[PDB]
Amino acid sequence: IVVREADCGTTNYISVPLFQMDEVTRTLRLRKRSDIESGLYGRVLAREVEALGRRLEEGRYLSLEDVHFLIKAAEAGEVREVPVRSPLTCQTRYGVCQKCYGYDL
Amino acid sequence: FEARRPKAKAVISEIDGVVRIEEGEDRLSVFVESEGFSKEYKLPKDARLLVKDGDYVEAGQPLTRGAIDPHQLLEAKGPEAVERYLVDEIQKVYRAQGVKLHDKH
Ligand SMILES: [Zn+2]
Repeated sequence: IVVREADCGTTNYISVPLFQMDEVTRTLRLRKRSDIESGLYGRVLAREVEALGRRLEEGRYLSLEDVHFLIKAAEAGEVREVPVRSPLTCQTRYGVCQKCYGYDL
Repeated sequence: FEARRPKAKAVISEIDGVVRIEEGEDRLSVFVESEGFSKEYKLPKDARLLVKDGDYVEAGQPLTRGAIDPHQLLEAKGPEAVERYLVDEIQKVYRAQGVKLHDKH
C-alpha cells in the first residue's frame, strides 16, 4: 500500500460518528474529544458541511482547528456525523490516493 | 487482525425485523420477525441480551453482549460493516491503554 495517485476519482466516503451509545446509558453522549481527533484529524471531507453559521467546503483537509469547530457544532446539536474520505472506500488498487489518505501526520 | 471467532461470542441478527422474546423457563429464544421472515435465535438462558421486547433490529446488529464474529458480520451486513467494526474494536484496546494513533493506519 503506497500513495500512488493524487485522486482516485471516487464519491464514496465513511461517516465517522461524533456520538457514542452505551446500553443502560440512555441517549448518546459526545465521543471523547481525543477519539474524534483520531477519527477526523487530517482527513478530507467528502461532502460539504454547514454548521454554526459557517460552512466547510468539500475536499478540505480538516485541520485540528476544524475538528475543534466540528466538535463545537456537535455539542450545539448541529452535526452528528462527518462525511470523510478514507482508505476503506479508496478506489486506488494496491495503495491509496492523496485525498482518500489525509495528512502526512 | 486474524479475524478469529470469539469464545464468548455475541449472537447477531441476519435479518431486519422486530424483536419478540419468548421464554418458557429452562430455555430462552429471541424471535426477529418481519413480513418475510420469522427466525428464532434460541440462546443459553444464562446469556444476557441487548434487545427489549418490541425493538427493531437491523441486520448484523448484536442480540447479546459478547464479541461479534467478523465472518458472521460479513454475511449479515457486508464488508464495510466488518471494516468499521474491526477498526473500532481494535481502537478500543489501544484507547484503553492510553495509546493514541490515527484511525487511518
Ligand atoms: Zn482514493
